[PDB]
Amino acid sequence: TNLQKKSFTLYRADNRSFEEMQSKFPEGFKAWTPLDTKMARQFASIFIGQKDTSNLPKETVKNISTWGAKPKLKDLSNYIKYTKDKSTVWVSTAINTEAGGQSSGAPLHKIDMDLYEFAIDGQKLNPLPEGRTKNMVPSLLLDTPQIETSSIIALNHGPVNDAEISFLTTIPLKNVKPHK
Repeated sequence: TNLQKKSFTLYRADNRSFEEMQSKFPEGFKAWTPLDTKMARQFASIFIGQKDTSNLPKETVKNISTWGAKPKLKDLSNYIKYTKDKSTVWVSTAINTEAGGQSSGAPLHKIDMDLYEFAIDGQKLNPLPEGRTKNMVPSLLLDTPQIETSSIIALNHGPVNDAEISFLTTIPLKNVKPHK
């Protein structure tokens, strides 16, 4: 296996002005119900056998607890796949401008990061040098090799090139780059 940062170029389909992102959202992209760096690691920690989902939205923990005591990427992948509502907490992006879901020409934003591709096996965090996902095994994207040490956490699930990267963290305003 290889612990290596993969260069992810994600596209957030959501109407926002770039200067507005500079002014109104100087920290980063905010979801309807946004979560802090801490809450991100509190979220993803569940997959490796942690239940420190404190302060996280009741709607989110509702789903988290109903996955059982052994949640995997697939469980959250399902949650995110079937849920695009307000109480989502995540910022859904795509590794292409296709799966972004542009609401009538909704401006795409180029998120540019270098994230580790991980998978959960027996509640262990293992890197995925082989691919981006394996059918029922989505990838956990971390900026730092360990969940509780990472400031950027995202749940990536898709096909090979149509991967949907759902950030479980406020996307840093340093990683947002202009798009057409």
